[PDB]
Amino acid sequence: ESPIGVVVSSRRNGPWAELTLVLTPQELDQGKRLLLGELVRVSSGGKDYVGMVLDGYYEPVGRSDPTYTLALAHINQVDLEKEDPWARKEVNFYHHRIVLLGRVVQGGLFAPSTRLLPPVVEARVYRMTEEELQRLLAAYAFGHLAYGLEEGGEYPEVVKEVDPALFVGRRTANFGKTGFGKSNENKVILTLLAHAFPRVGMLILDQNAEYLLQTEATTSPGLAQAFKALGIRGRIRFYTAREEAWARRLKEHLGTEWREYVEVLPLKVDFYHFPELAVALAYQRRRLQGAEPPQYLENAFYNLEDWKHIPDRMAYVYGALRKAGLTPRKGLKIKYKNENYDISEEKSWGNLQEAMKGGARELYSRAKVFSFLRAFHAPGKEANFLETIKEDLLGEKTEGEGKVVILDLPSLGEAADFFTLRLMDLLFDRAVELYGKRQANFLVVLEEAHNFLEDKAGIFYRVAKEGRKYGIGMLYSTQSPASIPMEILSQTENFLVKHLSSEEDVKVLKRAKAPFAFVADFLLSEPIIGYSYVYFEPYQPFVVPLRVKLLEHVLKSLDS
Amino acid sequence: ESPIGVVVSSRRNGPWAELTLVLTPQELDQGKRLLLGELVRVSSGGKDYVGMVLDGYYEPVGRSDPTYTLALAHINQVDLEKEDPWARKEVNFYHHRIVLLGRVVQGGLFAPSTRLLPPVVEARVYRMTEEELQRLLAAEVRTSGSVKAEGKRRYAFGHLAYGLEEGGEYPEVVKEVDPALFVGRRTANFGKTGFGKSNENKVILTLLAHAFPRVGMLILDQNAEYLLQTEATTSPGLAQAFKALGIRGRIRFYTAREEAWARRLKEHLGTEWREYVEVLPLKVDFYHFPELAVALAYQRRRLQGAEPPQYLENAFYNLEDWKHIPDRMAYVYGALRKAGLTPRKGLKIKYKNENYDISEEKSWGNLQEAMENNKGGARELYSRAKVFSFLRAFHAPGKEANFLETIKEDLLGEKTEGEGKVVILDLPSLGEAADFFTLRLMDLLFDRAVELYGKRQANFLVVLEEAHNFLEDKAGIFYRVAKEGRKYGIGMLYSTQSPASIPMEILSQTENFLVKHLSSEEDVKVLKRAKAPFAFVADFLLSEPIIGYSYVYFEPYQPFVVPLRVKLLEHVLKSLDS
DNA sequence: GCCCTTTTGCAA
DNA sequence: TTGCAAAAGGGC
Ligand SMILES: Nc1ncnc2c1ncn2[C@@H]1O[C@H](COP(=O)(O)OP(=O)(O)NP(=O)(O)O)[C@@H](O)[C@H]1O
Repeated sequence: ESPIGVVVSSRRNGPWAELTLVLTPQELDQGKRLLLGELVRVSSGGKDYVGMVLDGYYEPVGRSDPTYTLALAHINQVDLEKEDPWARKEVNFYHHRIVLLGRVVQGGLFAPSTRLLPPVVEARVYRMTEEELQRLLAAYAFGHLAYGLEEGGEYPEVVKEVDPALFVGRRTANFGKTGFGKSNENKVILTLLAHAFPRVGMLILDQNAEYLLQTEATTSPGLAQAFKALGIRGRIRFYTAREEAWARRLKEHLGTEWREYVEVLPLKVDFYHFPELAVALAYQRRRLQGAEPPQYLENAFYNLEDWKHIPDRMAYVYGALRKAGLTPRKGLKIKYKNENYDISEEKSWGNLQEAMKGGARELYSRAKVFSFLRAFHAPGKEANFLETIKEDLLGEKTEGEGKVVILDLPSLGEAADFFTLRLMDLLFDRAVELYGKRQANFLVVLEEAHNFLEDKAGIFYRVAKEGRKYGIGMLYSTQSPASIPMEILSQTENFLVKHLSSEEDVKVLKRAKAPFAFVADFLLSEPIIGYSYVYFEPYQPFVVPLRVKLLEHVLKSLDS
Repeated sequence: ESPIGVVVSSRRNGPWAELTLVLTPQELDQGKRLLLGELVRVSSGGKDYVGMVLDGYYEPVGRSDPTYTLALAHINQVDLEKEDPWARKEVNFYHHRIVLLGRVVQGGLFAPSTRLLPPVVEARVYRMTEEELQRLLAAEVRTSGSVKAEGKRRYAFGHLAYGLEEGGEYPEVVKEVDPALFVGRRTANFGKTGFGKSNENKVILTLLAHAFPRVGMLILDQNAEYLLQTEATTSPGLAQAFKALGIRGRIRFYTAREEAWARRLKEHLGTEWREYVEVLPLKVDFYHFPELAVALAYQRRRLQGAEPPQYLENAFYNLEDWKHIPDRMAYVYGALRKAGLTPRKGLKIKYKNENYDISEEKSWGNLQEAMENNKGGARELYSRAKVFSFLRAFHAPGKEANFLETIKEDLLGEKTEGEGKVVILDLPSLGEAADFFTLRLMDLLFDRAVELYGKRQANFLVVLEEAHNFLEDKAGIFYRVAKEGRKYGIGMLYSTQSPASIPMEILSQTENFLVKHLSSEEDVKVLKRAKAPFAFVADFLLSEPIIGYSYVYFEPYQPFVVPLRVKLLEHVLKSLDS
């Protein structure tokens, strides 16, 4: 209820205003202290500012020689707190430096910095109450305010809550050394969003096989286990090429009713049912590559729909698929001229090949251009998982349904990169096509993003630049700010930063966002696991230190 | 009418003169404060100078220990406002640093900086009044001993402001701009996304349209925000502004979603929207324009390297002569049909002396039979028809428009010369071909503009978004336009959001600058290097993310950079409506 | 990483 | 017989 110290000086140091505070022997003897990085209230001219404690140093006050006095007391062996109160009362001062960050105005908005420097005689500094801190953070907890690991510097009641307005339609970056909590942070945010706001969809690109089932003691549990614990049914769609191994695994950990929580789907299709899909994939593979699809590929890409009415034209497409190595289902009848062959049988295949046009004959001749499709082909599938995912995420059925689509990238081997690029392109094109009718309203979860946001001409770069218009959020983790382009870093809205050991990383971070210049020293020298610095635009344009929650504790606590 | 404080020191710090001001306890207790960046009047030796407040700090005055005094007062709960006047009067001081920018002489001439250093005993500092600020914002550099121009009409662009501080806004002090500044010159609109770029771009375009009705515009609308109000805000677009001002028959909107855009135009402008905007398609019918198809197929190979094939190179140069020979043109039409383009229903091709209808399969088969059962390069073109398949994306039957030629006529036509048209291009609807078509259109517009040098000036303004994407390439048409377009009367207004990515050659020769909040350090550093006057606002621009707050600088005769809160289009329309 | 150089088929 | 495409290795 009273000022902590006395303000004795103030100035403008660069783009910020700073002031000097002095703590007296009485206040120090009452146990009053100020922690570095602590948030305080500054009253000046009838206006309230938020301030941060930056520095602290000892300096003599008045006419005194603290060194001589203390050395003499030590030499003569006098207990300074019991024999010489007046000697103890002339050296027990302490100095602090406080920077003004801005002030809260009108409807919770933040006015940054200031043009008015406060005179010393009329400036006061106050300890901030939990109600004030709660208002500061607010205008399903994910973390709570903390200062380092000091006792008394923890505020379990001051929390930052998850809210779809914070994440959907906006870009979030998750940085930190390996082993410090990026994946746990992501999973806690996603579980809270799924539990509290069930109309938000997620597209998780799982490259390490950890976001569905995770039983080893090296990470937090998976989303399937979290959803089973919280009683969330029928919201996970898992795509994989190991649909039998994963089905076996799910039954040991989710029990006999695992199908109520997870739906396993294959990443394989029958290309004798989707020749247009085969041709489109072969055509797009080269655009995603350097450049210049061939003329015989553009011709097919544009005219295969026309060809479908001509059995002679379609016979050459099926022959190209069969010659590239794709296995047909037993009893597949191909009609040529005035005869029907069974390509599944070697004798009929040879007969038709010997017995065998708008550009389809060139496609048949250059059949080895389809061999890569054999990484996706499986006879008897007839699914088109690309379209299946498209209506999972952007289907008109939703208008708010909630769909967590998890892609098991490793199972695809060396086709995963091409598959990811193609799927992202399709989803973004559909989202653009639906503009003005419905919003996408889903979040792309992207780990090790430095492999996706490198080239400016990439679909992921384009999504990061233009997803806010169409309602697509992005949440990307990289372990190192220096791995991300500065153009993306500067345009990112939300930041969640754990410990970074390198000076270059913190320099890049503060070069991207100025307010991050006040925590670089803490980041460099405090390796604490699960301790985050969070920054949100435009309502919390300043860094706040949060202690993040374990997913196990969150699950055990949300049952109440 | 009294000095704010007392001047205690003066010197020169580099290319500028500076002085030190002290605010005493009596002034500080009356509420007198100086804001950072505020402009003040400095009187010295009978001359008046303009100064700006740069810094502020606390320093002891005389013999006194403020720390000990204030600590002793604090430990006794002494209120240094009603209890210890003597203790308060010994510590209540404050220091400020003020730079001398120049002075106003004669009839508004601005003399920059000064060779005289004011002595400290007779120098006085005064808070500037609104009338003085109004007269100061109108001063500019002039030759010498000459009379002021007495130029054309001027319009309010924004009003003076000093951040977000209370008492820092001066709604009666407005910066008036002559729209001719934007005609034939380069304008840079830097800033973060969502901070006012679109509003000020629309204000500039509306002022140009109202003041100079003979100047045309070519807007490459990437975000689709210049025609109507987007479904995220309610700021009127160019079409609604032109309806409000009663400007008729000037907007030509090219798009591939004519039905949706016509529905929106109806719902927003009423039932007479056709009197204000004309909607045209972006798709061509290549049976009406086989020369366009041949040119596209020929130039696609060239722009990617390697010599084009002989048959394509021959067709490019001889298709106009082939038009008089139906037997030779039938092969071109057959090549298009084989490539797969869809003909308009009822199309007829005359081969030999027989008339066929390629829109029907039986007739098409008959024509194919007759064609094979050396007419220049036409037969070689027909044999290799698969070179035209890529046109299926750009083709639509029954158009007979050729937007590429229509836009060139609109912008550089003799009949349409005068009362310049406002062409707006809906780039998103083009999909992947947007950049290709934009570059082609700009090239074929620059060529015609250079050709017409002597008979008629180009006289149109190019509106480009995310300009760092196109201005990076020094071999590009947009870089060439930025460098050379002034000679042919072609202006450029570009917004980037990342000035560091724009070459210093372009930055140094830009005339108009409007800068909003910039998050990155490199962007601000490049700005300071490019223009010296932007050195006094670098700290503000980096740490003050304020929406609608801009720093403006118009070359070459503006003294210093002016911070403004810019007027909204809604209010500008009312102002022009009175 | 990118820009020549070759064998091979399809045509007319 | 030669021009044109298309895939692939080699030189820079
Ligand atoms: N908030 C937390 N509180 C306590 N321990 C935590 C917290 N977050 C993470 N941990 C511990 O850190 C371990 C690894 O967490 P993890 O989420 O995998 O970090 P990470 O950033 O993803 N490492 P990596 O993905 O390899 O770069 C967990 O198994 C926990 O023991």
